[PDB]
Amino acid sequence: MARTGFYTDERTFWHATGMQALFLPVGDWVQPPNGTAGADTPDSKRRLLNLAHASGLIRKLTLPEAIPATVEDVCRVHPRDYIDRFKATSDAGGGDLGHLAPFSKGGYEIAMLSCGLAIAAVDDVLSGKVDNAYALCRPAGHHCLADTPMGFCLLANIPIAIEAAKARHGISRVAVVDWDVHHGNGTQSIFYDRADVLTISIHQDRCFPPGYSGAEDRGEGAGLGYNLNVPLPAGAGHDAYVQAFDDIVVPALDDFKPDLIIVASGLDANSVDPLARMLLHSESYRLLTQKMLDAAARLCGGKLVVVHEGGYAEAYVPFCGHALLEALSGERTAVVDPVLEMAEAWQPGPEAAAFHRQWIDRLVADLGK
Amino acid sequence: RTGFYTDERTFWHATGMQALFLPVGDWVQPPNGTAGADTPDSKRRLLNLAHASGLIRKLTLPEAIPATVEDVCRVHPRDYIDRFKATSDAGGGDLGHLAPFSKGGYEIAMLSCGLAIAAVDDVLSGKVDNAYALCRPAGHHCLADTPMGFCLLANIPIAIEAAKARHGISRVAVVDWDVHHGNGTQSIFYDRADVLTISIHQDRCFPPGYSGAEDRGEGAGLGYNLNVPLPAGAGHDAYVQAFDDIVVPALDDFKPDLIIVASGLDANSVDPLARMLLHSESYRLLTQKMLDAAARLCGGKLVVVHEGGYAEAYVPFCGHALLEALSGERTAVVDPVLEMAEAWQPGPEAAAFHRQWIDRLVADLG
Amino acid sequence: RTGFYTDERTFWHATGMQALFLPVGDWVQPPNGTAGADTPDSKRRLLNLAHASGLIRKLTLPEAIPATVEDVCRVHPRDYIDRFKATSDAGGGDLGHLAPFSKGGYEIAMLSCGLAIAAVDDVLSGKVDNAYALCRPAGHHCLADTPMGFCLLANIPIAIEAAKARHGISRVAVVDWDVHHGNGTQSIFYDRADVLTISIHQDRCFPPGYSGAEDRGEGAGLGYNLNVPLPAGAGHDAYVQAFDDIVVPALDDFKPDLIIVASGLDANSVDPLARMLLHSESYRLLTQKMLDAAARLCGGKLVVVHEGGYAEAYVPFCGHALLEALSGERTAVVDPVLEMAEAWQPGPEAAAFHRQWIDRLVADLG
Amino acid sequence: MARTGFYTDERTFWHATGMQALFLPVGDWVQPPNGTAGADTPDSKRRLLNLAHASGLIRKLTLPEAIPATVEDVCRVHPRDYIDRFKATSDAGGGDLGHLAPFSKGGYEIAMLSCGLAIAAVDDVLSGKVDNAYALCRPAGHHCLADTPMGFCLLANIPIAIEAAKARHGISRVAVVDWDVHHGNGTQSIFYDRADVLTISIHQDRCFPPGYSGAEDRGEGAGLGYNLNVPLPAGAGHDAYVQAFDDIVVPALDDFKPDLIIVASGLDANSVDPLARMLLHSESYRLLTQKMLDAAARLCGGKLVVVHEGGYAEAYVPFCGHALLEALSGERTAVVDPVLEMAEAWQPGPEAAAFHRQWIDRLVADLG
Ligand SMILES: CCCCCCCC(=O)O
Ligand SMILES: CCCCCCCC(=O)O
Ligand SMILES: CCCCCCCC(=O)O
Ligand SMILES: CCCCCCCC(=O)O
Ligand SMILES: [K+]
Ligand SMILES: [K+]
Ligand SMILES: [K+]
Ligand SMILES: [K+]
Ligand SMILES: [K+]
Ligand SMILES: [K+]
Ligand SMILES: [K+]
Ligand SMILES: [K+]
Ligand SMILES: [K+]
Ligand SMILES: [K+]
Ligand SMILES: [Zn+2]
Ligand SMILES: [Zn+2]
Ligand SMILES: [Zn+2]
Ligand SMILES: [Zn+2]
Repeated sequence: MARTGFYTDERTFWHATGMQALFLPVGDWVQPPNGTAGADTPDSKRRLLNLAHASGLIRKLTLPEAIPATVEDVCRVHPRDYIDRFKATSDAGGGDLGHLAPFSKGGYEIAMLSCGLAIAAVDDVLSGKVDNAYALCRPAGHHCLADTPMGFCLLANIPIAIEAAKARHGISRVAVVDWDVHHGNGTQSIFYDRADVLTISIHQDRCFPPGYSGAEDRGEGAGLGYNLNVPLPAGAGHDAYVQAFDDIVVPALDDFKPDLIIVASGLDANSVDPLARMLLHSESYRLLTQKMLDAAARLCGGKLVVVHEGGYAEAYVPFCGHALLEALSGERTAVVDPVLEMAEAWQPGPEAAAFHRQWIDRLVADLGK
Repeated sequence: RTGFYTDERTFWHATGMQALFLPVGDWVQPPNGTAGADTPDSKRRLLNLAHASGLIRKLTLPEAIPATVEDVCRVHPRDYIDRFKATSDAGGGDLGHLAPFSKGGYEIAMLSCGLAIAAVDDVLSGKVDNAYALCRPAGHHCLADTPMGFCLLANIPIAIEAAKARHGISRVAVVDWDVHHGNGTQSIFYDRADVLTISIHQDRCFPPGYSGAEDRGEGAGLGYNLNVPLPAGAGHDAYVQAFDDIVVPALDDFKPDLIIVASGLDANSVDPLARMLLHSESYRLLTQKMLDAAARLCGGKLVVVHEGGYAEAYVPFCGHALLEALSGERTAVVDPVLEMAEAWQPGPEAAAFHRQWIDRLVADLG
Repeated sequence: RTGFYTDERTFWHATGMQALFLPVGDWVQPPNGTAGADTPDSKRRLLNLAHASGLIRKLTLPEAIPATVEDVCRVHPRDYIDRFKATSDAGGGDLGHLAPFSKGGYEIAMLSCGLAIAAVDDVLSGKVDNAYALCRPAGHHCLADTPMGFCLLANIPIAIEAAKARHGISRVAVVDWDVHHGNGTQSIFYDRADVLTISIHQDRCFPPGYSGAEDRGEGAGLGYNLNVPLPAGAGHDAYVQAFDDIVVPALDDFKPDLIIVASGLDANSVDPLARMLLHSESYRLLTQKMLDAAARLCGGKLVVVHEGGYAEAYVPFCGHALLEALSGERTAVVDPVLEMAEAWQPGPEAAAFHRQWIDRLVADLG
Repeated sequence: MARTGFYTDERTFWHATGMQALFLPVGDWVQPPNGTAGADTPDSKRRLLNLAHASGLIRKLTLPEAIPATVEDVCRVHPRDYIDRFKATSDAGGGDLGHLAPFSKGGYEIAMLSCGLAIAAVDDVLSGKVDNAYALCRPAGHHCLADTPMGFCLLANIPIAIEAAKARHGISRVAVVDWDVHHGNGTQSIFYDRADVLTISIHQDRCFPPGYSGAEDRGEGAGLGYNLNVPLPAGAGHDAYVQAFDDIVVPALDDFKPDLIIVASGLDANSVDPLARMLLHSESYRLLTQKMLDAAARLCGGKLVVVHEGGYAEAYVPFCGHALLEALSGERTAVVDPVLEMAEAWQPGPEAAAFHRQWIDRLVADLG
């Protein structure tokens, strides 16, 4: 089988965004929460790992102990001035150096560690240590610009791991498939004029960054044709996503011939996420991972790396990620999703489904069909 | 004069140890934070903001008086009420489909129901011009013999049958803009022409898989039930068009003597239990559409009854703009989500699909 | 008539992301539940229980009047107040020792203080016979220029100084039965004989390591400060003897024109921030001692001001019985812990020890 | 000090007592909690393991996979009828079959799992796979009677582990030192007429079971002299516990000559626990662990097993248990207890200290 590496560190759950009601700073008209503070909560990620323990799936993976990102690693993407300001704010108690990117004292070390998980997953897959990998990163990365953190991302996890890999393995072509429900503006920005990294984002139309769709932003200069935005209307679900993957994502991968596929895996397109309006369920994520596994076996020797990003529904994220992990490792457990049959009843009916198919066919046509 | 019907103990109702709406055990790990989905704070926080803004001081807050056994038995069989009380006395349970409650939840449900009775009664007797009943537990999914979907008693139907007994009211219209289908209201009045039941809801959401546009009543009630399913991901302009093209015309045709809104706030843009895109100004505007209809059709007699709403951070701003509109007051509250939620709204291609969807609903109505 | 002074926004003060009182970072993992130790609910649940019992119906609730900067500057230097406001605008912080606050904590601290000002004002003016101010943030650890121990303004000192300016009251006694030493009150009036400051507190608890029996005032204030430290693990009978043999005799000798009690409820038997064994009826009986003293010494003028109290589940029953005595009102509330808390009380050998300890304090007072 | 087994399972953190405010059942006058429900909360135990991970301590220990207790196991202590009703209620959604022992659907499986942690820890120490062991038990066990669960204890973890050891190794003499702040009434009861298990309990006088002190309850029959209660007054702290251990607990162990020492380790005597009134701090638990390590080394070839019981301060329990684990494993980390200085300042002064010493002097005198 594909021995799957699972990259996690306890301290990633000790990152805390501060006293917010969901994503809202307390202060003014926003009453502080009486329960868990924040939206990126520790349990919105730890509960996935908890469920993988309870099912026994965790014992079927290998869990290496990753070293943190070094300053040299992260400075292949970020300017040292950002990194120095980040560390100094963190040493002094935390803050927010960007757009909705709050952190607490010592958040700098936890982000370097989070980043180390994605570096390690990429490094170990390229070295053959494992056949494929899942990095349970927290804080996430796919919104972080070179000099600006945003949307709960403090470092550019996947870009940093890619740049390390080019330095240590000389890898020529990398494709990033971002199915976190929000646009991967960070990844898009960092490689926008580069043709060696193909950046694909599937995301809810206009959600985050608010108002942005991006299907005509396809790259610049040498990177023209190497960025691919797939916005999908709010309220799209399982059949829409798999059509998008069959008709856009997978052919673009086939065209590009990567030497490595990386999934920026947010789980926030799930049917009860507060931070988006999509209708994916656990089996959606199993099937999308299988398409990525098949593509990687066909294109780059099974070299597939999944890097956790967003996902905010503490009760349902575990089941979506666990089905993903089952696919990735080719293992099956006794876990049954208690929401699955309701999520299937919830899916768009025939009138909405023809609209999603019309919407995706136009994206295809607009790309040169 | 706006009356505001609330009682501290509606916040003491507790659905038990669920992760969101998932009963714990087997593969569901217990929540480390607040248990459940219908949490006390997902309703209390609206009242807290009405206090913090000074709005609540411009409203009249009468003391709650629970529904009686006689009140609730106008709708429910005595056997259900009896099993409910006995299960509650022995520590709680669930007598339906996703309707859990704890010890003493029976009395809290009778108290919650009483808020709706009194809101309707006081408006009909002109003690106040309109009214808002902060019900918890909610009511619009509860069937005559079966509680459902966090609804233990049929709050609005009980209030209506009380109104018929106490005031002899002839025509009532219920407009249910909670994001789930008002199956409880629909069923209880399905064969009656004196109560027009309107439900605007996310297509196929709860009850799961139900759309319902063809279900327009039976017998004497044929033509007096009106389901308006909207697709997941619909937002402000879709709801406005549905009210302009379906809901408000249906009211003008029916000529009610009282309008009740079953007001869930769970169509809000960050709610976990639906996929819709309404924001606080949506609720302000739909409330003004009901105020206008009430002034036009029944001397301004409007009652708003709280049902769902599960985003504890954003529900308060939606319901507070509703309350401003209802009271005709205007506070300093600024919705910190409004700009982003407006940015989130469906773009042209999605907006065209919503408009085509609603146009077809209108057409199907003959 | 008992006036009850409270405002929704006092429950919006947040101390930030701490596990209990431990700032997050380094080896302290963020809490998954409610953050902090001075949590909103550790105070709001007292108000909730008084609504649920009907007791709140029997009291008068004046609208809150925030403290003015002129009020607070009768105790604090203006520079402190300006730095406090600027730090709160910039998003909060901590300007003292264990006194964190979030953005907007300045306004809420000013509100909280206005509750104690008003409660004292309305009793002196005869609008109510006695009063309870549900202050949050608390006040009695705050120094003139240094906030401490969750206390951002010196609520009771400010209230006293407003009272001297508006009414010219001559003699005020403050009885501090919060379980921590009232070091703020002690320091502010230490060289003054017009305010007698008494503090009963767990030996060495907060400020840590302080006992203080020999600290009796200075200059004209000599003999007008009275510390009563009590060993960890003392309970109902120990406190009763301390009040009978020390506190009440000191009130008799002093002849106050007003009694104010700084009532933290953190000496209760399950509080995390102290080791004492008081129960709900302990607070009812200690309030009756203060009521009888006030009746006998100053025409029944008694103000109770909320300080600390951190056991969310049990603080409501302690404060509710206090309010019952304060108002002379009966409810059906029953403390479901009382029998157990009575069984937990120190046995005979410990009780002889507590009696010997208190006898020594009596003797040392000369 | 040694190669230390650490016995934990993720599902022990999935046991939920239900919708209580602290230990008070919601309903009537008790308002539901908005934060974490209950007193025995998952995090009041998990946070110890989380810190042992974050410190790197976990990487120096051995973590065997969990082996649940079998029904045969638990029925060496409990009548099968109790176990079957427990199973039937757990399947039907949970309940409470005793006194303050509530549980949710599937709580039976998790109690069987938790018990297995103690069984395996004892087994592995006796068979020599590890020199000492820590069992992160949840639910706890030391209040559970043979037919009556109580005080958040659904199975008699430590008794069941001792009877398994007897059945599998023939062990003659076991001492249990219960320093959980509450009386170990379950262990006392099960072994009350037996001379082969010396049961020692140090606890807050009159705390739980409420009103109970127990110094004069020394066993019966063949068990006379083989149960030892050390009630301590509420408000006792570090120096009182030290004296109790030097003057009573360690002398008892030396007379009894155990072949195995089991510590029932609740951490609820820490200085901020809601469910007791004691003033222990992290270094108290380190030193008490050293005392038991030295007794195990002198009396039974270092065979020492520490079984988690109570502990309810989710912010401070981790530092107390982490210093415990440092002593058990003999591994140092960079963990610094942020509360320690203050808790030292909190400790009883000279007048209360003299009361605690004469109290303990009185207990020693009554022994004989
Ligand atoms: C403004 C709220 C939108 C979510 C921001 C973080 C998105 C992500 O998880 O990638
Ligand atoms: C999604 C499963 C539960 C839905 C309950 C709907 C209750 C409401 O109308 O607020
Ligand atoms: C860090 C020690 C906690 C004690 C501070 C609380 C003060 C009070 O409630 O009066
Ligand atoms: C009711 C207060 C005490 C609860 C009993 C649990 C004691 C323990 O942790 O052993
Ligand atoms: K690119
Ligand atoms: K994306
Ligand atoms: K209804
Ligand atoms: K509806
Ligand atoms: K009808
Ligand atoms: K003071
Ligand atoms: K005091
Ligand atoms: K003085
Ligand atoms: K004990
Ligand atoms: K024995
Ligand atoms: Zn996302
Ligand atoms: Zn709803
Ligand atoms: Zn205090
Ligand atoms: Zn205990």
